[PDB]
Amino acid sequence: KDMVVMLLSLLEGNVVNGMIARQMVDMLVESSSNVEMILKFFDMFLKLKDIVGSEAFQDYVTDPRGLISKKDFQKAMDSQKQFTGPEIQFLLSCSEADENEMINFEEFANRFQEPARDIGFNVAVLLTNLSEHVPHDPRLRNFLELAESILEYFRPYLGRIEIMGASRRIERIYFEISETNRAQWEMPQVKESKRQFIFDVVNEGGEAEKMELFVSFCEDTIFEMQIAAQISEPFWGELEVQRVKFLNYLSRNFYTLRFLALFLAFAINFILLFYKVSDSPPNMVYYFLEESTGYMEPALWCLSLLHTLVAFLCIIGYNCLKVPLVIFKREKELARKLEFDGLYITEQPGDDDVKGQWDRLVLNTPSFPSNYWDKFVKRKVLDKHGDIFGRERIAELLGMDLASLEITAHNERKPDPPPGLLTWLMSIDVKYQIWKFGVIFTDNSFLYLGWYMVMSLLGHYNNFFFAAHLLDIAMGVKTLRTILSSVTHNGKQLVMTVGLLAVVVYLYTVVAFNFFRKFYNKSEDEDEPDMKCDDMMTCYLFHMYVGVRAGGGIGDEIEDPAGDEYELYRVVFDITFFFFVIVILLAIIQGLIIDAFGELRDQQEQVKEDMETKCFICGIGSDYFDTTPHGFETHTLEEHNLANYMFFLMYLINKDETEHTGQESYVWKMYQERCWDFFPAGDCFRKQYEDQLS
Amino acid sequence: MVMSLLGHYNNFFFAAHLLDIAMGVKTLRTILSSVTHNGKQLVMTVGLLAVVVYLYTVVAFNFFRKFYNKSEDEDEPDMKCDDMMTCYLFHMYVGVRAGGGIGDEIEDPAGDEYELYRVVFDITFFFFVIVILLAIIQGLIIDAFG
Amino acid sequence: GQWDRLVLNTPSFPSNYWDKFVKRKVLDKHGDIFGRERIAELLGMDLAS
Amino acid sequence: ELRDQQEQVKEDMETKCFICGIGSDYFDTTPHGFETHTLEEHNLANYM
Ligand SMILES: Nc1ncnc2c1ncn2[C@@H]1O[C@H](COP(=O)(O)OP(=O)(O)OP(=O)(O)O)[C@@H](O)[C@H]1O
Ligand SMILES: Nc1ncnc2c1ncn2[C@@H]1O[C@H](COP(=O)(O)OP(=O)(O)OP(=O)(O)O)[C@@H](O)[C@H]1O
Ligand SMILES: O=C(O)c1cnc2[nH]c(=O)[nH]c(=O)c2c1
Ligand SMILES: [Ca+2]
Ligand SMILES: [Zn+2]
Ligand SMILES: [Zn+2]
Repeated sequence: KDMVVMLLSLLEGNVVNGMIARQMVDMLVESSSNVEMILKFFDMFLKLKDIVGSEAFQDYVTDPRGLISKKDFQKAMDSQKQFTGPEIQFLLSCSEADENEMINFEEFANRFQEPARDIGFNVAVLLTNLSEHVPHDPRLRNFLELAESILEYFRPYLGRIEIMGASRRIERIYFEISETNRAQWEMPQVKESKRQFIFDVVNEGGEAEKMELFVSFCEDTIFEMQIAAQISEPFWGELEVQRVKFLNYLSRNFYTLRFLALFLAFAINFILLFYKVSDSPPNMVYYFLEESTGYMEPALWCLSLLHTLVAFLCIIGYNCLKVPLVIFKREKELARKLEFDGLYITEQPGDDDVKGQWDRLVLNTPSFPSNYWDKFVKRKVLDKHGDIFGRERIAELLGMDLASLEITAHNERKPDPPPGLLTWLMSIDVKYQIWKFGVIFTDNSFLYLGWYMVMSLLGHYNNFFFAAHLLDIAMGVKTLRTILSSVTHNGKQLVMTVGLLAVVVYLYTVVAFNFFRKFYNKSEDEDEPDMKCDDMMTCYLFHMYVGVRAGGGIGDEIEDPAGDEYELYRVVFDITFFFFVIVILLAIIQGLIIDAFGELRDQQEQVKEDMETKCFICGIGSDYFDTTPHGFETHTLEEHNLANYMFFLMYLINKDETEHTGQESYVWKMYQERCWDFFPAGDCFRKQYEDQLS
Repeated sequence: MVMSLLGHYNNFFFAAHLLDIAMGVKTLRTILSSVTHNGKQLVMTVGLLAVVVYLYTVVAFNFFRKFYNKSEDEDEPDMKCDDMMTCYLFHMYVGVRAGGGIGDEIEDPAGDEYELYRVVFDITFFFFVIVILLAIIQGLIIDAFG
Repeated sequence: GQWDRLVLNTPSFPSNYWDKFVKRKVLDKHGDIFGRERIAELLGMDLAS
Repeated sequence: ELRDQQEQVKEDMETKCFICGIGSDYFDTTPHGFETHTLEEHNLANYM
């Protein structure tokens, strides 16, 4: 593996048909027999593992212990036909035959897979790199054919990305992808967050800003993966372990709890449909359920209790699941503003931003960099902006003692923590806790869950308050959420046009009050008349209430003006009212809402179309790649996969800096400098090397 | 064929065969396919309309019961919101169909202590249900066709 | 796919479609790594026929 | 149509330089290329 790493290092910064790569191919050709022997070793052992996994082999073996005779083992593989006779003999030699000549295929298979994984992966990487950099050579293709099974086995782990290389030339980078990393990426909530992020950037992000947003999303996804790993599960102490198990179970089942709460609200409301009111008990009216069985009243009581309990459990699960992500994002953005921009040092917003003002409390606190990974951001901020405000000013701003960092740098001291409730009591930092509670209470999802719980308690007070929980299914479904968001998408225009409608109706009311008072009587009886325009407020309310709702306008409601001296002015008044208010303004308000709905749906479709048409990383359209069949599909799947970019970032984080290669170190330095020039921008490996490839 | 045999049983069952000309013509086939082109959205928005009408029914049942009498005769009254199921059916049946909303059907609240809340209730019903949600369902069908 | 399982055993499966030798081609393709007899019983062929 | 005219005017300003008429895409090859071109190289405020 070390030798192959040296060869790969020789291949760093190599162009297509490079002289280094050609010498490597010639050297492989000179040692072709030994290379084939190595590849045969790897492929035979991989095939042996798949065969001990194979049903035909399991049928061949008849021992209850699973031990197979050398003769039976031989006939089993020759039944599989993947191995030739000398290969079978060599496998028999490799297997440690006991005195009965019995063979344990499980240990015979897993004995060599673990040691050979690293070297096999490196060999696959080297062969892939050589094949892509020297595409025309037939000897390389032969070597690839022999290593076909190894390449197939390591394909899901082999990650490739292209970076904007150091030499101002596009380079392709090969790296390992962990099985755990891929498994966490395949998680449905991670996929949902990825979809949300993609929609947000493609809708309202510029290309230059989009790399920074993408890197921030990668960091948030890494933290979310850590949260998921922690919450996943394979006398103060026993109480504590039970409590953490309970919290983890709540966090894992948070969406299930939400759905159960929705179902409980539906059942409660269905029960409520049977409610009826009668003056007689089951001059004050009595509310009681009307059912023959009589089970429904206790059923409703238990259902309400269980619904409130489930709402409380949902709040706890949300605190254990999403609040860490919220705090992580806020701490990360605060740290970056503190260090790269010197926000509270240089900028010093004088109540410019409410979030910025709130963030002032946490800077002094010792526990500020807790949730976010960098615990040295305070020290970095000090080293950056100390000189031109002074060490002591930055120290008092960030709540550091200056001698503490020096003594920690000089040596490490470990204090023992007492396992006491009080010892945990002054362990708390009230300023950080207050800032965290403010951040949580400013969160829309937490506020929604709190309103849900409050409405559940109010439902315990009066059962009909449980009807408000039926609104949750609206925000649960994307179409209904878009419907709700449509009314606020054009909210300013809606408010202004409603105001204009009110103004025009007020003018019509003024005209009616001055002249057309007689027609506004709404009482048929001569003895008792009721007048709408005898009072200006009454007539204004009458107009806004009945005229706007009426299809023909106010003239439908008020009395016919036939045979009156004001008849022509009155018909003009009615017709103009019906034209301006019923037709134009109501149509405009309806149009605002409906066009908001349609515009949001078109935004969804446009985001999907843009993803299908352009590569998200390099920005080149699908048409250029599509000249080669499935060209865009391959480009997005292997060459420029954003999942591969995230995997590369995680791999860089886990890997040791001393172990970083040249390209890895270069990308790591750009990443810590927050410079995104390494991302390919309008350029591709196949675009840069198109002539040499062709 | 089954409908033809049922038409032999009763002649009016032959009326169902008139639907065949619809699927025969491309324009009518597109009209039929439009209602299913956005079927999931249609079902969800109809459910949301039912939910909002149910909330309005709950409010009316709790407070505005008196206005819901639909009998002019003093001796024999009939009540829609005396029972929650009855008032829900009354809403979904008459309020949605009415152009002005439920307030057109129910009795005028003039000179009542609940008059302002009731006019707010009627106006919001007419805005949310008659205008927005019905317009959205119509839009789903028509935009599917187009 | 579940419904199509019944027709594989039947002798008349390739009737309507033109290739009457698709069973034999499937056997020659995937016999070795399941065995001749397994593909034969799957497609309802006698091997000697 | 009037509202679409407003949006189209805004979009045209975002897409093309007001002085030279070259689209944003040519400048955008260099990062923030159009922003720099409109801010220093071809600022109509600078022309005034
Ligand atoms: N750089 C990129 N990396 C990955 N995917 C990209 C990139 N640029 C564009 N895409 C598009 O992103 C899409 C995401 O694929 P995915 O399968 O996860 O999506 P989906 O919403 O499940 O639908 P579908 O399977 O129809 O694409 C791909 O279809 C691809 O065309
Ligand atoms: N030659 C040009 N000179 C200046 N601005 C130009 C030119 N060509 C196009 N523009 C565009 O004019 C816009 C005017 O910028 P300004 O900040 O004044 O506008 P705004 O209406 O406040 O909105 P915004 O800040 O979102 O651009 C710029 O965003 C720029 O893209
Ligand atoms: O929390 C972690 O595992 C973690 C540790 N260190 C990190 N370093 C870095 O530069 N970026 C990260 O995203 C990161 C994450
Ligand atoms: Ca090194
Ligand atoms: Zn690309
Ligand atoms: Zn210009």
